[PDB]
Amino acid sequence: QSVLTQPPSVSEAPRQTVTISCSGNSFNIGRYPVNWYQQLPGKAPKLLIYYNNLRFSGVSDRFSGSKSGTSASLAIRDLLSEDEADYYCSTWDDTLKGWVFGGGTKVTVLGQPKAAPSVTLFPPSSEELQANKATLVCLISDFYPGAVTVAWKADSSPVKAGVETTTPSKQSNNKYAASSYLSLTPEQWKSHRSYSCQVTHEGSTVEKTVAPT
Amino acid sequence: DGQFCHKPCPPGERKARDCTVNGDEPDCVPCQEGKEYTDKAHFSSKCRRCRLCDEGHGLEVEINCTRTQNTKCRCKPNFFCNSTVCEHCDPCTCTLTSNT
Amino acid sequence: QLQLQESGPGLVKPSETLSLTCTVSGASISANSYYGVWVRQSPGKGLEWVGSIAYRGNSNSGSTYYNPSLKSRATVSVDTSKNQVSLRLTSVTAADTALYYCARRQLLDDGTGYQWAAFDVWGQGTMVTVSSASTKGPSVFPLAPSGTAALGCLVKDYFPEPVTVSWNSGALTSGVHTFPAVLQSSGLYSLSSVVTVPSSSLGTQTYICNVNHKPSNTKVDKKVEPKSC
Ligand SMILES: [Cl-]
Repeated sequence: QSVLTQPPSVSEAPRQTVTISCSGNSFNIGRYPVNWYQQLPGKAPKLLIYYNNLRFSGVSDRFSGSKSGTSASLAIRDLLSEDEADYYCSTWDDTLKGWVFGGGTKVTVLGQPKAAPSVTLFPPSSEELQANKATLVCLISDFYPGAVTVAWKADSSPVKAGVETTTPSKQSNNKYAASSYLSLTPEQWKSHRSYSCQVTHEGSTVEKTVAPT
Repeated sequence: DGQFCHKPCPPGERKARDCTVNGDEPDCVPCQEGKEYTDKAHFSSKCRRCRLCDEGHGLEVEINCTRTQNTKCRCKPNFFCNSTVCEHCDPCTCTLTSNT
Repeated sequence: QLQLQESGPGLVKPSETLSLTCTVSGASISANSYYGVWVRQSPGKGLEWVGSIAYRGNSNSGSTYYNPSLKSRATVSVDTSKNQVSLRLTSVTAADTALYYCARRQLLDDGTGYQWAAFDVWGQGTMVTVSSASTKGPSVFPLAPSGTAALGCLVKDYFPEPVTVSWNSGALTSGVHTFPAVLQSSGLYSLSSVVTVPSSSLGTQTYICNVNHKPSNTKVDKKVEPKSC
């Protein structure tokens, strides 16, 4: 994880307000001012707020920033569709001796009801196992807003090696889907009791499980 | 100024000297407690001078300057000020911030 | 005023050196001083500062400072006659794949004597992929469905992009979603395609994913049928 912690996603209806937190420790935000960057879909980051609370040239007064202790905050009021973007906080960290950024927060201006994802977890095909390979495929669909967090386990052991996950993509029906893969050896696949794909969306997690048996 | 500093100094400190393009980056050194301060991180080689609480202005010190916090003044006993900022206080004609 | 533009090769091989250029327009980086940085972003991920140069035009020299996590693999330099800042990254691996941005660091006033640093002007970004791969057609494996059910095809280990998928030769479109590809640490891509169909159909209707990969001149039709247990 980044040394600055941001929520992956915030959202609200048009004209409402969202707030994005960015928390650090005594060696970064606890000592240094925070800047915020806005990155529109398909564009580069641009400077939004600097020195905790100053708006950069061109920036709407609907954006405001603050800082307290080891946390900083960005608030966007009177939301418009054009505000949909990823927002990054940034400061200096004295432990790492360099510039650091939060993990980024996607803002969604709700255009439809929130929807929980359907999750389907496919085990390795017999064909792939015959080729001496194994891939678990966790497919995630029909959710909104378009942000999920995927975590894999082998029995009770978190697995990060061999995991690849896509950024959510819009479906034909205007909801989102995403995919995540766990690459394993046949030996790994058959030597654990079960594997699970856990998907967190809007702060609740559902789990699907598969077993070699 | 700090254009050639790569690393900031935290509140209470300052660059030992100006950064330059060829010199080893100067270390941070502490402001003189009671004399100078920096309440915010910065890339400069200067601290800021602690303000005074002048009696002739009807002021006295409420909190002494610290390396990270400029002196805090208040009205003297029997003086008051209305505004949130008070270049000076006048004699009660009453809280230190109110008149009776 | 100031504008920045990155450029470089989009594909680099592991162990090899990655080189990028950042071209400054609308001002001269040798007129006074110029503080340049590089910041990268792995696809779909967050931002990471790479390194910096503080450059003084009148002595034609700058000092550099790098992110320690790059273990000295990064160097930044200036070519004043071209108004360019450059990045060089040695011994690259899959983990070095990213969108590379250049930007200016400016000390900005707060209006009360104080200044703080921010990256106030950014380039558009250049994408860099690190992979040892040669052209290679995919292996296709069925994702077998276990009152609706999801079934799909896994398209494993190909290079380069792109692959296209249709189902039943394009007759089947409702409920179909084909995902973007992931790039694996092996330097090969995979993607999946999925469709939700009525569980009652699995017996009668046949489902075939047609996978094309023009670069390798391969084309695979995979029938996807109910798991035999
Ligand atoms: Cl601050």
